[PDB]
Amino acid sequence: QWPAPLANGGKSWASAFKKAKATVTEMTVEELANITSGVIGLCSGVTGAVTRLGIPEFCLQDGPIGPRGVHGSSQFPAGLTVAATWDRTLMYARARGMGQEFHDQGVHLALAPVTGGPLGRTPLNGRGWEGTFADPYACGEASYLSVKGLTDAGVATVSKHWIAYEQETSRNLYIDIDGVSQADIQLPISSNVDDLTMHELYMWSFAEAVRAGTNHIMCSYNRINNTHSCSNAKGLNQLLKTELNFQGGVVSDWGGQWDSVPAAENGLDVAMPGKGFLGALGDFWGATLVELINNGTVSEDLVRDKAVRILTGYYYLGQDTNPPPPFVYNTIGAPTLNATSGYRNVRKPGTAELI
Amino acid sequence: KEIGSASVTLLKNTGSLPLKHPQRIAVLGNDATYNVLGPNACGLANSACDIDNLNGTLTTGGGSGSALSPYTITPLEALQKRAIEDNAEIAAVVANSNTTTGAEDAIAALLPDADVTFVFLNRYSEEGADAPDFSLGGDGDNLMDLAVTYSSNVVVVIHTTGVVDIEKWADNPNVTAILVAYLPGQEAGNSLVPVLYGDVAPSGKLPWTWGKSIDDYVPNGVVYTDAYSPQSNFTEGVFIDYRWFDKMGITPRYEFGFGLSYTTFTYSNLIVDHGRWAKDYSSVMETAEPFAEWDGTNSLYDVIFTVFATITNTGNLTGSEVAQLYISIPGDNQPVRQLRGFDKIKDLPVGDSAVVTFPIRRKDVSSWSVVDQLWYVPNGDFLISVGGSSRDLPLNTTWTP
Ligand SMILES: *[C@@H]1O[C@H](CO)[C@@H](O[C@@H]2O[C@H](CO)[C@@H](O[C@@H]3O[C@H](CO)[C@@H](O)[C@H](O[C@H]4O[C@H](CO)[C@@H](O)[C@H](O)[C@@H]4O[C@H]4O[C@H](CO)[C@@H](O)[C@H](O)[C@@H]4O)[C@@H]3O)[C@H](O)[C@H]2NC(C)=O)[C@H](O)[C@H]1NC(C)=O
Ligand SMILES: CC(=O)O[C@@]12CO[C@@H]1C[C@H](O)[C@@]1(C)C(=O)[C@H](O)C3=C(C)[C@@H](OC(=O)[C@H](O)[C@@H](NC(=O)c4ccccc4)c4ccccc4)C[C@@](O)([C@@H](OC(=O)c4ccccc4)[C@H]21)C3(C)C
Ligand SMILES: *[C@@H]1O[C@H](CO)[C@@H](O[C@@H]2O[C@H](CO)[C@@H](O[C@H]3O[C@H](CO)[C@@H](O)[C@H](O)[C@@H]3O)[C@H](O)[C@H]2NC(C)=O)[C@H](O)[C@H]1NC(C)=O
Ligand SMILES: *[C@@H]1O[C@H](CO)[C@@H](O[C@@H]2O[C@H](CO)[C@@H](O)[C@H](O)[C@H]2NC(C)=O)[C@H](O)[C@H]1NC(C)=O
Ligand SMILES: OC[C@H]1O[C@@H](O[C@@H]2[C@H](O)[C@@H](O)O[C@H](CO)[C@H]2O)[C@@H](O)[C@@H](O)[C@@H]1O
Ligand SMILES: *[C@@H]1O[C@H](CO)[C@@H](O)[C@H](O)[C@H]1NC(C)=O
Ligand SMILES: *[C@@H]1O[C@H](CO)[C@@H](O)[C@H](O)[C@H]1NC(C)=O
Ligand SMILES: *[C@@H]1O[C@H](CO)[C@@H](O)[C@H](O)[C@H]1NC(C)=O
Ligand SMILES: *[C@@H]1O[C@H](CO)[C@@H](O)[C@H](O)[C@H]1NC(C)=O
Ligand SMILES: *[C@@H]1O[C@H](CO)[C@@H](O)[C@H](O)[C@H]1NC(C)=O
Repeated sequence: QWPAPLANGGKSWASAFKKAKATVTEMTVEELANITSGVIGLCSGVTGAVTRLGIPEFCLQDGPIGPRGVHGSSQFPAGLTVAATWDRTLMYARARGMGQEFHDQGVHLALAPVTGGPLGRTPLNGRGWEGTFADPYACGEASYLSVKGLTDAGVATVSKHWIAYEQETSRNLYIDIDGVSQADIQLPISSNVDDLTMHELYMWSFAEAVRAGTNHIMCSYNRINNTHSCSNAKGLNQLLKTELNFQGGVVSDWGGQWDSVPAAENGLDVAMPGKGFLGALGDFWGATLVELINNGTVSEDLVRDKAVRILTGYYYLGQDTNPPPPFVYNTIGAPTLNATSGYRNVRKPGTAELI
Repeated sequence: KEIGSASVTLLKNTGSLPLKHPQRIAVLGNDATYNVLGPNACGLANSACDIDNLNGTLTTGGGSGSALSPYTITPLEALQKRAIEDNAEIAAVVANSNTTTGAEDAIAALLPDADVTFVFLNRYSEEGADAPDFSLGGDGDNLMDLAVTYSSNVVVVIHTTGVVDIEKWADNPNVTAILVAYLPGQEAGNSLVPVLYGDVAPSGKLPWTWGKSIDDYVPNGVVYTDAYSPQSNFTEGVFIDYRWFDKMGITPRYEFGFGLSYTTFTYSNLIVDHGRWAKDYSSVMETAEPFAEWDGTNSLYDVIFTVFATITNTGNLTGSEVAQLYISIPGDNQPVRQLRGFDKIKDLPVGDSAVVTFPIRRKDVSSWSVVDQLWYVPNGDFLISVGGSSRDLPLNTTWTP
């Protein structure tokens, strides 16, 4: 079908890749499943530590205007708003500023920016404002610069949402809350997209995102030609990881992962949110992935590539020798998470006037 | 603005004022922001808005003694200016807390993490009717109940046309400070915040008595009757406000001429100077008021003597002090004391002293002869008392002409 091309570190991540491979090489099957699946904590998502090799939990945090659910930060204008400036300098400085606030709040991975999913097939898209232009060229430019800003600030990006994620209606994220299951109720809207259109319109901004060095990409809730984005082999293994030569990790949207084995085989590298959100949003790896490896269904080396893709960003942005500070706010919310919040003021002179 | 800053009166302060540089500030009450319909929505007489309308900061009263506003400087906007300077956050719930969906939820969530919570209360009244009691306007009773539930550092600020009932909470340890600021006109917010943040210590004192209860005031204050010829008899006589309170032995909440500072003043060196007299030559028009000691040259308003005292800032901060002088005129059924002088010292440095001076005119020490139909100076022992309020008078002397 479409096999999983191994990470090699690409142009800029060469040394980071090699530190990643080295670390992954030392990891037990449990450790591999610990880092490739979400655990419980204060951030939108959290990767399990590899505590024996001193790899810590990574804080994944919303969102594309800056860290969400924190005090002591600034509320930046939306992507829609910078787009309207048609000013590359502002697009970059916006992201750079968002970036320092993410770093200084303690975020390893910013669940941002929005780089062409949604792009704007419908002017009614409920979350269209999070993107930029209704145009691949201009969106590509803003996406490039948005990615660079955040990464220059020392925070790994997760560009979102790959791909063809053009309506909120019946995205139908995976949720098995109460007795009921979305999987029984209704499958996600299937974006059915020819190959010219995928190439010339939707992939264009993501290509720019990859070129800018986005460390990760988030696969979307919709299905493409009736396969989930997060387990679409053509989309992740071929279009993204081969043609766009993407060297980083594919993070599930929160409930965008619907299965265990196809996901592992067809491009997904991180299961989010895992144990977070009471497990309500699916929890298909973790202990399940351990079992699948130990019984020969899934190759350990397949999962080592996932862990390598995750650690590449860690090492490239220097989070190993320059760790972000502790994240201090409960952004999940009680009663889902009963944790107290600290306080940290992260607002810096210059930010208000940039805004 | 300077009128607002000189007027606003500090009734309670357990340690929370002045503010240093709080990082998380919570604000409660539509009094903190604009009239939702506009500052002049209520019309030519500030009385045409609906009874439940959120009128915003109470800057003037209702009726013929109101006036239009070019703008209102809301407490919130002024508090915000200051928060931004301190690189802090500030959030206000300004809806009706009882009737607005989620208001109560919002307050419950906002307040526990605030370093300080302001609650702005108001009590509108007007020409054409009397207040039916000491009742807070709109949702103020509710605001206060919620505020003390979720915060241990409530600072209450009252915009009112008169005394209001705050008995429920005034002794709540969670209410760390209480201020009234009356009707401050357009510069409402920027007159107040300097005081709160301690740029200028509060210097204003109550121009009437704050009784614990409407039942402690002159009986039959308002008479209600359908009677074709309604009747109020002033059987209390000269005994209104603190005169009544003083004679009946009633402790109020906050006495006439009371108001705290951010520093303390020690009174000393009482002096009555019989040689410091002068003839009234300045007043524009003269009365034909009759009096005993008249001799065709002199006046009721000649200053007969003059009295002096010394205040010393014994605190830790600069502050202004309104010195009061009261006199006990002897006679039968004569008030326990009557205010016959005040002198406000401006911005007295720590450790520094200043002399307070009070010109006592003749009329200031006279009674009306009901029988002889003239003003006359009684004989007896006149008490002279000087101090900070109508019940804080550390210096007395006696005079007998
Ligand atoms: C969603 O569904 C849509 C609709 O079906 C999908 O769009 C189809 O996408 C496929 C590609 O995945 C595309 O395939 C081609 O059709 C061409 C003719 O129209 C073929 O010529 C072409 O074949 C070449 O490519 C293959 C893949 O590399 C080779 O295996 C094959 O040998 C051919 O290549 C040789 O020859 C050419 C010279 O002719 C040379 O340049 C090459 O290098 C090589 O030597 C494709 O097979 C369909 O045409 C698309 N259909 C439409 C209507 O667009 C879409 O892919 C789906 N999306 C997802 C996410 O699944
Ligand atoms: C009745 C009255 O007090 O009138 C005056 C007009 O000069 C009076 C003095 C007063 O200072 C003045 C200007 C005010 O500023 C008041 O704040 C003021 C009032 C106290 C108010 O008064 C009332 O509402 C009256 O009691 C009321 N009267 C009655 O309905 C009434 C009927 C039978 C017996 C007793 C009373 C009234 C309402 C509306 C229009 C006319 C009369 C009217 C009035 O419109 C205002 O009155 C008018 O504008 C007005 C009055 C009569 C005819 C036309 C206009 C009011 C305002 C501005 C609201
Ligand atoms: C906002 O300002 C309003 C004035 O524009 C104010 O409305 C007025 O409130 C008084 C009470 O203070 C009402 O007084 C009268 O109430 C009835 C009238 O039927 C009588 O029994 C009383 O004797 C008394 O005269 C006024 O009627 C009322 N004006 C109108 C037009 O409704 C609001 O109360 C203010 N809002 C708040 C929350 O304080
Ligand atoms: C798999 O990941 C989980 C999630 O982080 C790990 O446990 C935490 O380990 C950190 C140190 O890295 C401790 O500070 C926490 O107390 C642990 N949390 C909990 C919930 O116990 C776990 O250690 C990982 N296991 C392995 C084998 O590495
Ligand atoms: O909770 C979301 C709100 O949705 C409102 O409705 C949307 C429309 O019916 C339509 O566009 O479909 C989407 C789902 O695909 C609906 O969310 C309405 O239902 C409100 O109740 C909700 O507040
Ligand atoms: C391997 O484990 C998975 C999950 O525990 C299970 O679904 C699968 O059937 C197992 N296969 C074998 C061959 O034991
Ligand atoms: C051998 O093939 C089976 C599927 O037929 C697969 O489960 C197993 O992992 C494969 N081993 C390899 C190639 O790693
Ligand atoms: C948090 O607390 C609530 C109420 O105290 C409780 O019902 C809930 O189960 C707790 N949440 C978790 C995830 O333990
Ligand atoms: C004071 O506020 C605290 C919350 O800070 C609350 O728990 C307590 O009940 C309040 N006490 C009084 C006397 O209102
Ligand atoms: C109060 O006025 C009424 C009305 O004339 C009178 O009958 C009553 O005796 C008066 N009481 C006084 C002056 O105390």
